[PDB]
Amino acid sequence: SQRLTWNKSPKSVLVIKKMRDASLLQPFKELCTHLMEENMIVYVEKKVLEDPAIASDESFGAVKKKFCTFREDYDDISNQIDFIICLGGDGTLLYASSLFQGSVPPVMAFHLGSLGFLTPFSFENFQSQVTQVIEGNAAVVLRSRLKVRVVKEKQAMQYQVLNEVVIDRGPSSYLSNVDVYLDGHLITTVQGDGVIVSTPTGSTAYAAAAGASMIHPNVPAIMITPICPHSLSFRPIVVPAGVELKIMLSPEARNTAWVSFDGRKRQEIRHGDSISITTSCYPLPSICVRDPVSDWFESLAQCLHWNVR
Amino acid sequence: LTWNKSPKSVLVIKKMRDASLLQPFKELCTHLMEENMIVYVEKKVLEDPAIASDESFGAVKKKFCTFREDYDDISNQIDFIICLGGDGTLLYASSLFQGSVPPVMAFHLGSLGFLTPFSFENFQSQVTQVIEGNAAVVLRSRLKVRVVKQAMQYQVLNEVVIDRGPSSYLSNVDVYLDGHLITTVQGDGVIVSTPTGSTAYAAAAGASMIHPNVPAIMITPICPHSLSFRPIVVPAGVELKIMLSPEARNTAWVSFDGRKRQEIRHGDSISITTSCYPLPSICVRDPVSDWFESLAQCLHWNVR
Amino acid sequence: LTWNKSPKSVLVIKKMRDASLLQPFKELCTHLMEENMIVYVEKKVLEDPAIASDESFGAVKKKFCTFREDYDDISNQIDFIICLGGDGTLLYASSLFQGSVPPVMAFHLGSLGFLTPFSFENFQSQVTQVIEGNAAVVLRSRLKVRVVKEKQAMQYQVLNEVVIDRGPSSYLSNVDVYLDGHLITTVQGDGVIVSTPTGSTAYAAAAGASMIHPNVPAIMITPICPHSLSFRPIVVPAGVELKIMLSPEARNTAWVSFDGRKRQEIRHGDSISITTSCYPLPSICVRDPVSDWFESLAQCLHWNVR
Amino acid sequence: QRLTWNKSPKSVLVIKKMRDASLLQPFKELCTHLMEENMIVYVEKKVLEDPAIASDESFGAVKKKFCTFREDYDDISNQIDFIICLGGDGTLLYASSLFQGSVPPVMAFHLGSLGFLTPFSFENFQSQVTQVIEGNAAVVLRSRLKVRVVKELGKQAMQYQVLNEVVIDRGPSSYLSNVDVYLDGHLITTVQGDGVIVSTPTGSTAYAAAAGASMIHPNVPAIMITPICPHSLSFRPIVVPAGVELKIMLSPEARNTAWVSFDGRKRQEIRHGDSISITTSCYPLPSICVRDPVSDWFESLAQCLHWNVR
Repeated sequence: SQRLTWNKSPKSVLVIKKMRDASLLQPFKELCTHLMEENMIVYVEKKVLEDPAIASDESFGAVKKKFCTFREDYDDISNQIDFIICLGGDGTLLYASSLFQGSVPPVMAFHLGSLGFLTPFSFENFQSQVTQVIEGNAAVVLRSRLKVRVVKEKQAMQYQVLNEVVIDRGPSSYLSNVDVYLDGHLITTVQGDGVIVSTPTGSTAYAAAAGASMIHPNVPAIMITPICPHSLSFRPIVVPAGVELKIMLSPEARNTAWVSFDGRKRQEIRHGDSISITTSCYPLPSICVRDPVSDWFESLAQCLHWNVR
Repeated sequence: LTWNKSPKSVLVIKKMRDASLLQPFKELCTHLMEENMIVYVEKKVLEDPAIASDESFGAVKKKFCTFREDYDDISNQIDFIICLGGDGTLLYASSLFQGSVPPVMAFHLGSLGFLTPFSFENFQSQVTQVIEGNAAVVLRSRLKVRVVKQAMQYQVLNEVVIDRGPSSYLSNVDVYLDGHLITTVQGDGVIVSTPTGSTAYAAAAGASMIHPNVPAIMITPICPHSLSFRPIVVPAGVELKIMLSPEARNTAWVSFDGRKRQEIRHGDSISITTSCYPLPSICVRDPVSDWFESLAQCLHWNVR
Repeated sequence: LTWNKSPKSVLVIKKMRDASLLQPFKELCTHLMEENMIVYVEKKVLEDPAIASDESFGAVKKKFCTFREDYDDISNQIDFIICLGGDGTLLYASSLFQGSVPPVMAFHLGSLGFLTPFSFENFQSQVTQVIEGNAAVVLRSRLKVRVVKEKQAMQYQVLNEVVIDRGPSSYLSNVDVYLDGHLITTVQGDGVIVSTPTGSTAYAAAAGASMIHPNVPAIMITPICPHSLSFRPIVVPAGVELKIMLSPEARNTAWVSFDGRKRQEIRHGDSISITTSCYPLPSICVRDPVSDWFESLAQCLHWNVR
Repeated sequence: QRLTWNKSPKSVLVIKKMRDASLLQPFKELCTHLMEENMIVYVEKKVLEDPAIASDESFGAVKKKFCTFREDYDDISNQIDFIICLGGDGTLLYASSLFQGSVPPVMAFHLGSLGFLTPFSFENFQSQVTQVIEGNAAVVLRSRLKVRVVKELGKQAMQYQVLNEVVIDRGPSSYLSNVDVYLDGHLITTVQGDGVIVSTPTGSTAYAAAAGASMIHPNVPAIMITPICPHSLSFRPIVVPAGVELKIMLSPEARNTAWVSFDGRKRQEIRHGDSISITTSCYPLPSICVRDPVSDWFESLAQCLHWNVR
């Protein structure tokens, strides 16, 4: 229930859209046509700036020539972007979260096909909504993110995920057998298809398919959900956000495991490797249409079919 | 997290009408009155035909300042509470204190339970350690429930359950969250629980185990008519309002912690929030380890 | 499977309470009379003031043969049952016939329902087809339940399920379940449900049971809010004989309901013996058992709908 | 159902996993007892080829008195009359895979965990074997699934008979799977998610149990369909009559292939145009039980699976 307050009037907006999608080509230009008409800097990923349809078109004008390239080189500074506009499904928002590994500017996501969960706004009558979110204030949800450190026995890698982290099997057929520690204490041993460590944002994601309870994104917590546990008594856990999970292979594990962050960058976990999961200090602010509760329940009713008569 | 020092004031709560608790209680009192403590007991406790008739314990029973639930002076005059028995005793102790709750140190004599982490064996050392003020504390949040039909206010530790009660023919109940109709429950009923109640009755309805340090409120349907009514978790700061559906024919029944079951008819509403007076429960070693040990031993969670 | 030889007499059942069923009932009775059929009705609907107080019916109302519940053994008296209303009407019809049940065709006026496949629109063609023996039937198995007190016995027959719970009392139930004299388990919690595959989509579904096609010979045991996390609904062969009784350590009674009608108390020494009845209900399907069952799953309880 | 021998059994087959070492002594003791009981003992060629079984001076006589079990010609000539399995349920699955036709009665022994398909305990095995030789021992006719894969490249068709289940999943790739599931030519649904499991009642306590299915007694004639992590909250496991003919095939709008596994082996890819036909095999596996089908099933359910323990 936090209103979007600007210390200074926003002037630079980063626009992110799913590539290799013709249906998104026409709206995107229009959005930029409005943003240039509003006298604002527009940042576009150079990957799609070179697309033949985007470049070789009559829509060049003063928009394409003024498409400032996004600072994809290293990280530059996140203060160069005031807020982010996403076109497409929740995958676009996940990609935007992956792009910004530090402080994330407020994100205003638009949906063109299904409503989804991370895309509350609708592209119809987008001019009024954009003007309201720029001049006036809008409700935002500070969706927490998971900070993950993978240690190979010692190479270290760091990621930040928004939906979940899935530790499962890969090409192997034997059910995975891993050990989960919480604050240095061996909380449990997961035997079966795998385990999911998710944020409340990811509660309605793939974690929901495994039987986890739907959690409002304003609840500070971390969900542990087993994918097809071997035991009947394994019930999903909800633990405080301040804890530090550590997932390892059991000392008697015959084979390896595979870890995926938001469905991408799937990498193998062997003996001596560890996955440390905490709550990140850089949550993603997602701009809501009316209010967090109403938007969340509307998405539950539409994206899922939660409690339909 | 950690607890401060301990002055000389102890309230002892035990399950009434249970012979097996007679021997430990007095023994505990024998240790409490031994060094510096003042033992408070209920009026009914002194009315037991066996506690008072004990000639050996009669000398100790003289210094048995009776606990009267009169006003806030009782709360200010008690430093911490010792409970003997199952989780029902701790629920009773929570019901006694509708305001600020002194820290609760619960012992178990039979099953381990979730709210009774301590074991009565070698209790002297544990009590002395608690007196020294070196014990972990879990601030279990409680629900403030207002029933409007005349208004009544209740403090709930485990959960509130709305169901058919003595009647039958399951009805329709509308759930309002911050004034917005979010859903309509159809089935055996609904459970609005706190994280401490996650392992309670709410667990039997398919809810998820939630650590008591998570600020949240759980809504869990008891046998919902639809197949997609998955239990939900909402922020602690919200204000639930529960009313009978305007098209409902028969009434419903609401129970707080399994006691004081009362009927809800048309025009009656139930307002549920997060109480600002949480119950502090003393931990054996630490919140996480104690919670997982209780989860493994009581519910046999992930035993295989 | 299919069947033939269903001419002549037909029984009609509808919701006893007055509702919008009056006009469809009158139209159906008129059409059946026009087809030289014999229409049986229960004495309750004849005494209804709305049905009797109209000049439109006249001879049709005068030709309504009354249906004796148990005075006459209705073996060849009824060769066809037509139900109007929801699944409750079909449950009532099952309750009426404690022995062999004639084939039953059910029409729905509100929700589709699992037990009401036919639609009242264009009912003349459907009734003509079912008269000519050109429809497929599903033999829904039923439970034979005997309640033994402490000497008297009862002989209930159930189509959906039998539910054992805490009833009007508030204390949670602690009961014991035996199969063929061997103690299966102890149910602690809100209660237990013993259901037929027909009742799988009923109240048993709300307790987490699996949807079972009514052509599977089986008996489902499903716990209502079990105290243990590992209690999972089970399916046992139809030939077994369940026996449910209060545990000797129980401090309070339980309550048993048969399709939510006879909420009667079960005390110490009372037993409930459940078997698979040898008198199944021959429901009539529109197209075929599989397609009708999956259509009902899609419509009634929105299932795998995306 | 109880064992009824037209003639007194004389030839038995012993099956054990060729990777463990703790089974050598029980295998030797069982073979010596069977030879002493005037019985013919069959083993697979891999058992004879084992460097440890053959290199035993004490066991040399019975090793030379063995009789190798040819994989072929066993269906035409019903030489095997009684099967004994040593090890976990995987040994019984392997024994089922060996016999693609009529299966002789199977008496499974467990050496570690109790399991589900291994009813007997090796302690006092001599008395149990003597009782099962001629005495009326109750058996359970566990139904099996006949699964044929039609692969369009004039299309090669394979055929398998599974005991536990058949699992269609995303395989060693992809993120989600969309597979259309039919029944008697009528499209049931479109499984969209991690995958689907088509299982027998015997497999109800297998992998299918981990996916949320319901425990089914192996005497119930049925086929279970259980979704592995369905994308919809409303997908609930189905139980369909054993006489149906399931047809699973990739959706015409699918982009990536799927993978099918039969009892965790022979994991093969399913592409566009390929179909999987699943029916009841009509060649059930008779598993010999210790006391009684219901009692043994509930004992295994309580011990191995910790079902409703308080």
